[PDB]
Amino acid sequence: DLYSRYKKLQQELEFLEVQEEYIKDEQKNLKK
Amino acid sequence: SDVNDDVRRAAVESLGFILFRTPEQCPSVVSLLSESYNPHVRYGAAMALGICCAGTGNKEAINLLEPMTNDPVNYVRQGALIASALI
Amino acid sequence: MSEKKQPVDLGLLDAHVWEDNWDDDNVEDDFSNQLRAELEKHGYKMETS
Amino acid sequence: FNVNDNSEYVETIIAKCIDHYTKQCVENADLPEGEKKPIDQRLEGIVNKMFQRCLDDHKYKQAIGIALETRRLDVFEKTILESNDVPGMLAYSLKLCMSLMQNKQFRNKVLRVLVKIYMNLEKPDFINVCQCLIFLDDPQAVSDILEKLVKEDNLLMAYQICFDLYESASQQF
Amino acid sequence: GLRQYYLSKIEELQLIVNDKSQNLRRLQAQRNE
Amino acid sequence: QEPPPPPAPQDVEMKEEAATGGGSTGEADGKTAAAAAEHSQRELDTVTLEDIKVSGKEPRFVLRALRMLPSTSRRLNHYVLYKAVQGFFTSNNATRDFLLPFLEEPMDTEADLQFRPRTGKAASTPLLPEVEAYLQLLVVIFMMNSKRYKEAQKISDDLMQKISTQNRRALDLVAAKCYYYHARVYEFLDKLDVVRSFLHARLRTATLRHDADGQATLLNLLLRNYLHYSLYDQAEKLVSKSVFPEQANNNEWARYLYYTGRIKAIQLEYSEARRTMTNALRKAPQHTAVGFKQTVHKLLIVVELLLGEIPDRLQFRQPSLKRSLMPYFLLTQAVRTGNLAKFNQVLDQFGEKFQADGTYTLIIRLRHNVIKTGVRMISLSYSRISLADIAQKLQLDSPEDAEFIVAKAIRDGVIEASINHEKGYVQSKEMIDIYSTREPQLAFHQRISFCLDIHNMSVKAMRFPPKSYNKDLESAEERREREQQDLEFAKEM
Repeated sequence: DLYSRYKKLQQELEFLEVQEEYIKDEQKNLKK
Repeated sequence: SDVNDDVRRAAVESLGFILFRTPEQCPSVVSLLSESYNPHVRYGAAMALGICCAGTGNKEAINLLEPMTNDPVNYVRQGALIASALI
Repeated sequence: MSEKKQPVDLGLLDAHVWEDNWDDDNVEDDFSNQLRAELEKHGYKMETS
Repeated sequence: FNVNDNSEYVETIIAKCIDHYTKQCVENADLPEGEKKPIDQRLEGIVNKMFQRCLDDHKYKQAIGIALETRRLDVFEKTILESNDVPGMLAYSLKLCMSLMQNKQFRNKVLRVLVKIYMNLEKPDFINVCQCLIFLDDPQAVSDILEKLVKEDNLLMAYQICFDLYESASQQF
Repeated sequence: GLRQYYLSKIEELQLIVNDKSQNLRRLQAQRNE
Repeated sequence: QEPPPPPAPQDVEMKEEAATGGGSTGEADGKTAAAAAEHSQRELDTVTLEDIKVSGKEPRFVLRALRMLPSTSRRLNHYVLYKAVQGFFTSNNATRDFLLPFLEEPMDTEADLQFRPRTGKAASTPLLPEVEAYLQLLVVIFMMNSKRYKEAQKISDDLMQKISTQNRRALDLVAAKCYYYHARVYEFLDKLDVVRSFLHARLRTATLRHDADGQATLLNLLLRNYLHYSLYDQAEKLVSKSVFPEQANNNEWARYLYYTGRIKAIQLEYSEARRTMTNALRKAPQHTAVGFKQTVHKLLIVVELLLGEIPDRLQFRQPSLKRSLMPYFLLTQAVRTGNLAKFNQVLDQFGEKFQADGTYTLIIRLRHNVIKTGVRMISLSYSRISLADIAQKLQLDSPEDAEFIVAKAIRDGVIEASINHEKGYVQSKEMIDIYSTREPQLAFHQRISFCLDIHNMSVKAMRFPPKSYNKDLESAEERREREQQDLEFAKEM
């Protein structure tokens, strides 16, 4: 079913976004 | 970033409840955090991982939990042993 | 890397070994072919007036 | 032009058409009470023509998706009472809804539509609506269904549905 | 048609995911070390 | 020595394309379909080499099956089994050829799992380049059919799902170069028209699914064939959206700039043509080919003889280009002195050459800019000068029209002076102290921005080598145990 695939991909995108933000924050805090 | 350890452990460990409807996800995020320097976070990671996928035989969880069993700081060994046994 | 394939073509294929080191093109252009006899340019100018 | 069906031009413009339509719908759904600025019905025309094209190809699952994508529930409803093997597709639709929805208002709209179709089958199946009634709560309704089963003297299935109820419902419910 | 349009959505979205994974790997290295 | 031909070339081809395909198939599509850039460069290398690189290679190559993994292994094996066959027997294809062997070979030889891009690449390389190059314009008629078959593969590229499913690889290259070669054929010995209609259509189908190199090669080719004739040629650039930046091979940017430079120069827009075409020239490589470097230099010289300058007394002697620029030097040597006599004596002498160059009309209007250059140098010499001398020393007999030529020169910005019509003197204003203004700050800010951009791109891009080939390490496990036992022993004491 094409629909389920579409939705899976859609959500995946967001999860990637949040992971990128978190690792950016970590990279900034370890210097201190 | 927070400045007191028990806040850090409870903050990490809570993630074991938000995701438990999609067990595939937790190892994708905690697997990095389990290499933190200060052990409180590592303990929290072990419990988050054990509690996300409690009932299953999920393989990658055990794959990550195995090398913790020799962590020098005794209480994270206690955490990893419990988690290993819940899953 | 440096493909330089070119529909545009080479196009074409001396008695000029007198390389004066560099340039002189503007210099040779300045006195292209005239005002030659500078000795005479002075001399036949001091008698003029 | 619409019926040419055989050019990149029309394909692109219909793509952007249905995109803008579903954009405007989801924007203007969700209760802008008093604003409610409506769609131009020509969009509705040209999109429902595509709905029809999907039905002609006997290709139902695309319709069942796009319907709830644009929040239009009636075309959704009709595309269950369809030549498909309805009682099989119905479970797929439910299992979709149970895991890819967030707006509780809209999710309850959908669930409230679907519930009564299980009450319309040649033999209705009560267990699905019973559990639907504890994904959104109406204890009086399940008590009434119970008494209906008692009057029809179908007591065995009443017992089975009671057991199914206790294991999952809230103590307060 | 939905076969062409509805697949066009998937194929247009699929590039961004690859690019994001690309970036994330590098940043994870940089933090681990 | 006859053995050496087969012995060496076969060895070189059994690794220059076997490894090429083996890497492309597994790294471009096996891995995330963005890193066929190494395969791209491989294709550039193979294109250049094959141009300078065959009957037996084609029969072998063609005999690749790719039905299955074991079949692909058998295909690489047959690559050498056919080498042994050639060593013992003969080659089915003779002096390349295999004119009808290829068409039948496409259907046959268990092509069960051959990848679309690999098939396209093999077809393009063997049939099109070999046939056209060995042809010496002979296969051109047959090459037309072979490229039509390539166009059938390109009908698959248009719509076999390759338009999107393998679009990454299919349009990353192969297609990009294919269009180029297919166009060249037509130019080689044919017409150009339905080619341009096809090109318009193919540009349109790009710019929607994809926005890279499908908008670069096509733009250049299309503008090429427009300029082959002498049409309008401008109403297209304005809405073109420009050759896509952010990515280019920096090569195509060069000729795109050259084209827009020419179409700007012919429409009486001189001043800003020189800067853009000089920017074009500085982007060419260091390679020995002087194909279009001669062309762009020639055009640059001729536009700079307009306005009122001198071309540069260099770039006339350099070894690579000299014979070709000879008439242009001999021309400017006249124009500088400003004596129409010699200019006519040059034109009536080399007019055949100039009109052959396809630039005769530009230089046919040059006399007026001759007089303009003369008055400009005068303007730069003096500051306060009477009109009773400007015409006297420019051989102009009337001092009434000297007013007009000077005034026009002022209008378009050639010289900054004003005129006192009653008084009869011309004086030029002097504006200095550009350091105190705000413009140097702007010029510097632009470069600051560029440099920071470079740093971001560099640290952003190829710093990916942090790889999972080796991950992370750790320490020993018995060490701490031993140490603690020893310290507890010390404690007991």
